[PDB]
Amino acid sequence: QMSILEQRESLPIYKLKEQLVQAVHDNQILIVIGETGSGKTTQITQYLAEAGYTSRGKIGCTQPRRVAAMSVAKRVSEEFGCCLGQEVGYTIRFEDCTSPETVIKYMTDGMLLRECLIDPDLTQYAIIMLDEAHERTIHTDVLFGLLKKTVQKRQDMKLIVTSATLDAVKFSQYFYEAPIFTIPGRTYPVEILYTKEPETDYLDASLITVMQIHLTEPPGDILVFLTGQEEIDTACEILYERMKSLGPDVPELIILPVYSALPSEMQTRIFDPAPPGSRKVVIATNIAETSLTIDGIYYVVDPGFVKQKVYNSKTGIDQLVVTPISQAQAKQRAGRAGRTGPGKCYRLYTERAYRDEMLTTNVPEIQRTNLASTVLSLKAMGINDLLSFDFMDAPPMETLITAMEQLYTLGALDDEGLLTRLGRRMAEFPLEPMLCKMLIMSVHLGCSEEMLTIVSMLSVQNVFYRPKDKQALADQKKAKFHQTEGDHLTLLAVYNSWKNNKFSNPWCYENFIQARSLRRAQDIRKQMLGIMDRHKLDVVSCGKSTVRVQKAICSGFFRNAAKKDPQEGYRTLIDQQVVYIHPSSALFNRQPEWVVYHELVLTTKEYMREVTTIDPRWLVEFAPAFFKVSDP
Ligand SMILES: Nc1ncnc2c1ncn2[C@@H]1O[C@H](COP(=O)(O)OP(=O)(O)O)[C@@H](O)[C@H]1O
Ligand SMILES: [Mg+2]
Repeated sequence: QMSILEQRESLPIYKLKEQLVQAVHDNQILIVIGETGSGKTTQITQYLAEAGYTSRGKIGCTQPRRVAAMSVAKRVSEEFGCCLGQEVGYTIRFEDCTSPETVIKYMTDGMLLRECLIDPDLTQYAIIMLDEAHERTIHTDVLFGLLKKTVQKRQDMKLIVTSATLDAVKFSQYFYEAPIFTIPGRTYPVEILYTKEPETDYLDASLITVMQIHLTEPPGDILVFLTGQEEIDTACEILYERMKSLGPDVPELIILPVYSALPSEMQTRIFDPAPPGSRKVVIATNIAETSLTIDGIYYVVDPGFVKQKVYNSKTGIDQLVVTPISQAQAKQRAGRAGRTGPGKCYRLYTERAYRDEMLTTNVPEIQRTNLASTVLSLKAMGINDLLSFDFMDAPPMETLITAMEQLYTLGALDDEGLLTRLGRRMAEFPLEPMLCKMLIMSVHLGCSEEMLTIVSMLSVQNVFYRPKDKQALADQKKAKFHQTEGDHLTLLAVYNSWKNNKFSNPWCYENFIQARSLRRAQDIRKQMLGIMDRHKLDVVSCGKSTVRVQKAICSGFFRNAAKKDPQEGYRTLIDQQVVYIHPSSALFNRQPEWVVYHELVLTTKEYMREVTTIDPRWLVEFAPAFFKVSDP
């Protein structure tokens, strides 16, 4: 098959096209409600560009995730009839696919937030579309407050807020009782199937269900909800092996992973219809709940888990953890099987577990995460009265205080809670405050050439290639890069030996390093170097004096200091928690007295990820505010 125009005119939103453009015309702020797949993200931009709003400025539309922003900009450029990056483009952290021609721009919420820092009145935009607002992320909640302020100054601007939920009433009341525009649409019955007893391994259960659906259920594609990439990559390998084990007579199952770090060629495959006699299985994360819309899906497999940030209010530390979904999310997952016809949802949990063991809705991200980055962004925009900031769902006053005192000990805020030269310099980088700090400190410590590489290597995933077939051999290849001082300097050694071997792809194959990842680090480095140069921050090498690198790391990650326990593992300096060096660490067979880790990862044990050896003396030297027992 059907032409792009026929596909576009088949969408539920098409029936309300003229009435939608008139509503935008008549109202400064409009709340748009419609079920997922009605065409809000992809058509609202196009309708208003056609109405002529692009003559006044850009039409910007936020997306919560990378794959969402890239996919919708690719589709909309095919529908618009242009090059991707020309009239229609996207902006993600470290990838700006826009140009002087761009009139429709899809960007992550974090990217629009970074634009507010530079231009608080968003004068470049005629229309701001806060999309997928029901997902309620820190960046979305921050953008509501910022745009509430913008709408007052910019009388010419148009603000469209979308929702796939009746949480539109809260958004309407928030935005001066703004009108609500409803896109009616057909929702079909979904047969919800629960397990009689819980499952030991939800991964196994998902695979068994997928094969049972594929072999015994009428045609329709399958959507599987998993928690991350490692888990998705594994599920795909086993499913492929298991399907191969059935023999050549068996009908084809097209196994399609979906996650943030996916090559764009892999991203387009998930939207192609299956050939006749074949079936698709899309193995995705919670991106597939609302952000991505795949046609032909009639079956959903739901293990009931999601990876989400949990916060400790006492210690001020947040962490990504695998927890059950809210009841609202279970309904969203099930609904994906009832978009184009009746479907089935296989819940890999009991009816009792749904009814009792599940929260109605989850707590907004702003009330279950560390606010240091948020507070730093707000202080950089001149927003010092944090109590005066109009949040839709206010974080606890204790959290805003915790966030303030952390930036203080970092040296971003002074005694009067105002930004310092450090804080200002830190705010110029799209990185988390502990990463900014160590980059700005490396300028003073004379190792910014090294820190630019380390910050970049830490901003990429999957640096080392470790196939399931060649695991022992991979580990032998990785050990050749192992530095006595730790993981951060091992990451610098990988990049420098790649650079010295003239950025060779065959060198990467030989050494089991992932060339795509080093090429991404090189790109991030080029961009970070650009900021240093604009702000005249000196780029100096430490030569062989790598202790300077260690001091710089410590100056930013002192909160993550740990001491070796004489019996088992390490005890964190902050809450005296038992933490462990992971078997993949350069320090695994040389565990020092004191370390600093990049992040904590919860698997079987609480593991420290990216560990560097420190002198405990540096804690007093680089974080003196962070101490008690200071007088007689
Ligand atoms: N790359 C893509 N990204 C997003 N949607 C796509 C893509 N390719 C095709 N589509 C189609 O676009 C249609 C319209 O969806 P969309 O505008 O995202 O709706 P809504 O925002 O209301 O959920 C969907 O039916 C989907 O299959
Ligand atoms: Mg959408």
